[PDB]
Parts: sequence; C-alpha cells; structure tokens
Amino acid sequence: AQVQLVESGGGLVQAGGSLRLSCAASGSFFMSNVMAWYRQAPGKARELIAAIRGGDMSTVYDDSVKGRFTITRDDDKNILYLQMNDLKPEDTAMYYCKASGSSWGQGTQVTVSS
Amino acid sequence: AQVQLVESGGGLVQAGGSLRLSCAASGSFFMSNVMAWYRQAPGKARELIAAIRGGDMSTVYDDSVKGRFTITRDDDKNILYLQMNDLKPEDTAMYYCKASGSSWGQGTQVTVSS
Repeated sequence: AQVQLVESGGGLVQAGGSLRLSCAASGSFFMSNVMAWYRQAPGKARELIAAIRGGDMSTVYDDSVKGRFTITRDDDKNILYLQMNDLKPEDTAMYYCKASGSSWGQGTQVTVSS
Repeated sequence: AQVQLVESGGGLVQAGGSLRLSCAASGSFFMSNVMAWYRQAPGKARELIAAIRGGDMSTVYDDSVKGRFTITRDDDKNILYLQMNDLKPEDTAMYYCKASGSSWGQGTQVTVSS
C-alpha cells in the first residue's frame, strides 16, 4: 500500500534482556497519523502496543509494555524503531510495524527465554 | 482479561450513512493507556483505527477514517463508542473494541452497500 515497510531485528534473548526492531520505509511516512508496532502471540489476536501520533509526535504505549519499550523514528533514514528493554517470556510473539497508508512490515519473531 | 467488553451495534447501511458501535465494560477502564477500535476486513490483518490515549484523553485516528469516525467514552456508563459517519463500501469489516488490560469485544459486522 503506497509506502512499503521492510522489517528487521528480533531473535532470542534472555528475560531481562533487550532487542531492537527496525522498519525501513520506501519513502517518507512522518505524515501518517499513526506509525505503530503491533504484537501477535500464537493463539491471540494482533494488537497495537506502541505508536507515534502523526503530527504532534506524541507517543502511546499499551499498559503491557509502557516503561519497557520505546518507539522512535528517523526521517533522514525513514526508519521506525522499537527498542525493547526488560524483556519477559510473555513478550514472546511476532511483531509487525504499520503506518497509516503504508503496507504491513513482514512479521518478526521475538522469543524470550526463562 | 480483568475488564470484560460487551460489544453491540453495526448492521447494514448505504454509502454515506452512519452507524454507531458501543462497547460496555464490566468496570472502569479510563485508567487504560489505550482505549481503541480495531478493523478487520475479510482477507486482511486487524488494524487499529481509532483510540483514546489513557491519561490526557487525546485521540488518534488512522488516515483511512479521520474526519469521518469519532471515538468517545462515558465513564458513568463505562461505555466506549465509535460513531461512524460517511460510510464507504471500503469500511465493510468486522470491528472490535479493546482497552489496555481488558478482554477483546466480540467482533461486529458493518456492511456498507453501494
């Protein structure tokens, strides 16, 4: 859908650890009302966990990740980031990026061991 | 998940028309960082379209619905609403409500005819 998102990052980390996800866009997307990261656990619905609101640049985080995850965006490189800190086994899921009008990032796996 | 959401509303409407969706919670949820409505078209991923950010009460809308849809919340009744105006065939989808820490609303169908 117009702007394409190439997702990278993820892997396997111990609880308490950190991982960063990246989402490189094919063009500018700072004009999107919503620039977000979504989480989908195995038998669960996909759900938004972090977003930048296109315009005032304010952020929103779901209670489950607030204070541990941080969403940022670099308009020089046209990259949206998700810095995950203090990871927990419950954060194990496929992660997707999406912006208003853009296509979805391909899902990445994040696995958090005991 | 702690607070339960009972979804109601939807139906069939002509393009240009209006419908309201409601989501009655089992308890207070104004403390949720995210109070939102999500859209899932038949062969597509679920996606957030409108949210109230728990705290400052500011809103965010995906570009696809901004200026046509409005999200509101009544803390006396503990109901989250989505007022949909100027409906288009492309808005045809299953709609779900969700708040941080709450369970998902059961999906409702909204069908917009020619």
